[PDB]
Amino acid sequence: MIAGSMVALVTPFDAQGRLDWDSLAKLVDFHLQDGTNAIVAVGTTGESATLDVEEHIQVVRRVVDQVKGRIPVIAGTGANSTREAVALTEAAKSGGADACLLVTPYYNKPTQEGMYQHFRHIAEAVAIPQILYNVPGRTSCDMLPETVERLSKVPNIIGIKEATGDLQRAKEVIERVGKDFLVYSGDDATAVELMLLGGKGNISVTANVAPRAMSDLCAAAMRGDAAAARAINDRLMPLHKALFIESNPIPVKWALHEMGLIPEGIRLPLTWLSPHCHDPLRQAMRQTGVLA
Amino acid sequence: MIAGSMVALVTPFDAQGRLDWDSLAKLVDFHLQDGTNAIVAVGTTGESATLDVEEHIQVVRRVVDQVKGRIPVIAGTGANSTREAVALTEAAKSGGADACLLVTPYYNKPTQEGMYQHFRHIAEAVAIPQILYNVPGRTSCDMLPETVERLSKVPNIIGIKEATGDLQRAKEVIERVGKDFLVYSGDDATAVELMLLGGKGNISVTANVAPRAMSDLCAAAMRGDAAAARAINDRLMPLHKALFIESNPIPVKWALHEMGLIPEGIRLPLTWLSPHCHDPLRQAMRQTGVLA
Repeated sequence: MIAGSMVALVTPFDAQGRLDWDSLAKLVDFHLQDGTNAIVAVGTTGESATLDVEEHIQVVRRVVDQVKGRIPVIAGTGANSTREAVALTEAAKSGGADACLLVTPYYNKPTQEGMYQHFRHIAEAVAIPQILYNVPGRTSCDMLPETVERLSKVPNIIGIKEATGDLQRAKEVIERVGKDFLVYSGDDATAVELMLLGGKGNISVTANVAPRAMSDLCAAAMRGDAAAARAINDRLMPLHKALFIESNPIPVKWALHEMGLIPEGIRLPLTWLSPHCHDPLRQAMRQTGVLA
Repeated sequence: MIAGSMVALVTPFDAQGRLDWDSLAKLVDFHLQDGTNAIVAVGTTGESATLDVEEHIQVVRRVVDQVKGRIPVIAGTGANSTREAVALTEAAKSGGADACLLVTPYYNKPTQEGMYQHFRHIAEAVAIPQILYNVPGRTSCDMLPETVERLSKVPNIIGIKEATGDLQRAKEVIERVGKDFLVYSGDDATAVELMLLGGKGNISVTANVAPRAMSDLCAAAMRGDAAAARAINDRLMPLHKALFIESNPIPVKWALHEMGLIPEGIRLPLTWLSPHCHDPLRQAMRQTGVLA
């Protein structure tokens, strides 16, 4: 029920660092108008690591407030402390969010078993749908398909955001879980193929700068237009690459500022897109029709 | 001064989840007696991830207090946010810490330029020696040697904890940094050689169960008495591997509980040592003379 083009929404800051309510509103109208199937506020792209417990609910509120029930609002709520996690989920719930995206405990290095008991605890604790998040390249830990399987049998856990970008890991998670457990792509470049395999959506980053095209990609890939889907993806590959030319979301913000959607403001330890990367990404945005 | 065998202290929890101040006192006493040179309170081994902010200071203070200043107290205060990094550090400085160990930002994966800006700021906001801690095995982020040279030259940044376990790196670093900057070991397996190369200490995990042997080992090494340094390191090798038979600090906690020093107690997501790994570890503590 939550599927398709989903935006891992960035979170606007002004040159000084403060949040820009003016810009969030626009981003939301942009994706609203352009047809994104769901918004994911306060995720990795939303710079979830550098927001106040207070800044994180405020953000969810004013997004939920504006969507106004039209499409699903998903809140990033994962901590690597289980208690810090229930805290954030509780907050996102009491924010009006519709579901939560929870990333596996980072830095921490949990065992598969610890990962399991971590997630059930949270699913038990906060009555709100929850979507797992596997992304080893950032976590340094990894939720084996064997564990996702166990998890899928828990009440309010209804999906996973699989971000290895490994298409066999997908061909496996999908094969292990029921059809009512949804597997999402967390890697834009290969999100088209994962959907062709039985995937139901792409929590995307590209979608920040080209939301319409991403709906088109997701729709065709979900019907079965394998030739149509890959043709769209092929058309967007230069962009998927460019959006990750330096750690995310550094690239996608540069993009959005260039489209005049967000100010030039990104919190440390993240920096603004270094000068080298500007013309390879400005050209991509052009080569792919989001910039003139 | 800060050098030699430094224990990365575990922070004990009773069966229900609370902090056992008795046991923390016992551990301190234990290291204080068997020859430890310093204490890294509330670090990765200290299970910082799952600690409260209040719980954080409540210990660094308690240990300092109990140390009577006989030995330096290094507090972990690294966060993946520049802001709480500065906050946590302001705390350790108030609690009475003598210097801080800060991990390179985990999960958000900075730019090298970002790391530099990260640490530099923190160094100008809190007057207190700082020790850089590098560990891509956990942070999905590697602070190159260029970035290290660059930071070594910042006023109250006095060293680095190097975990890569790659000796060639901690040979390029010693080369690049001054005579006054201090390189410490992160990897317990390779610490000895890092010191033979010009290292100044080992921020040890094994030292938890075997502080006295580690003191010795560091002495031999920093004297250039490789002959002896290695003799000890071999009789500890069984230990060095066993204590990571499962993510730190899950194993070392268990061993500590086995010696009668700390209660069974570890916070979620971390779990208790899987039965699986009980014979393997227990045997090592025997091979090693910490248990008969």
